[PDB]
Amino acid sequence: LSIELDKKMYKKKLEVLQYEMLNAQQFLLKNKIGLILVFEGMDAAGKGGAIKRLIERVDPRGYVVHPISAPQPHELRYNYLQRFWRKLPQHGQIAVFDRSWYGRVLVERIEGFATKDEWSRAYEEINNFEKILTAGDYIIIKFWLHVSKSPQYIEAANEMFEKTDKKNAPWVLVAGNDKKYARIQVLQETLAHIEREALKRGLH
Ligand SMILES: Nc1ncnc2c1ncn2[C@@H]1O[C@H](COP(=O)(O)OP(=O)(O)O)[C@@H](O)[C@H]1O
Repeated sequence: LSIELDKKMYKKKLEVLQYEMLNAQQFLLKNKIGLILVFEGMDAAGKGGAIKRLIERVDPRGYVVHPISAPQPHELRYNYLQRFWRKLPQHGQIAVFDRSWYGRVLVERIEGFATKDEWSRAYEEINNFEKILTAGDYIIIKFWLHVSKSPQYIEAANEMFEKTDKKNAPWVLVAGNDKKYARIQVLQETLAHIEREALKRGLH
């Protein structure tokens, strides 16, 4: 159930998965392929928990995790994507975004920070940004975490999912009620995408 718990075997599985993640990093580094991981969800959904578990055994030299907050005034002097462009990883490196550019079609939309034209146009803008990256030597995965203006958020999220879920930049939905499930799920999904990419290129 969502009201389920798993244990002890969890701990063993986590370690294995975490080590598999280390191996992934080694691959990414060697083949100079960047990884951008996006975590979006409502507060208390377990984003940060998942992030911690994902990179526990990864070398800190290899990754940077970015907490994303509302744009400050100096950020508003440029286009909305610029902040993210500055925080992009170099090839071989991992960038994790706690919240992200998807803010445009989520919070900004709900709280009226973005005009309707602005947020309506954004899905395609975002898709085009991600494609510029994915066409080259970046991998992107996006994670949404749900725990049982909340209705308005679900509506916004769905449209996000419809318009911006793409093969090269998938949206993965994770049930967060059991934190352990979620942490395992995030690791499993991250690893699989990387393996499929390794297959797409002739690697490992
Ligand atoms: N572009 C953005 N505009 C405003 N807030 C943003 C933006 N990107 C991220 N945020 C974060 O979202 C917070 C607003 O609450 P939010 O998480 O969107 O809703 P909820 O609490 O209902 O899940 C801000 O305090 C900030 O941490």
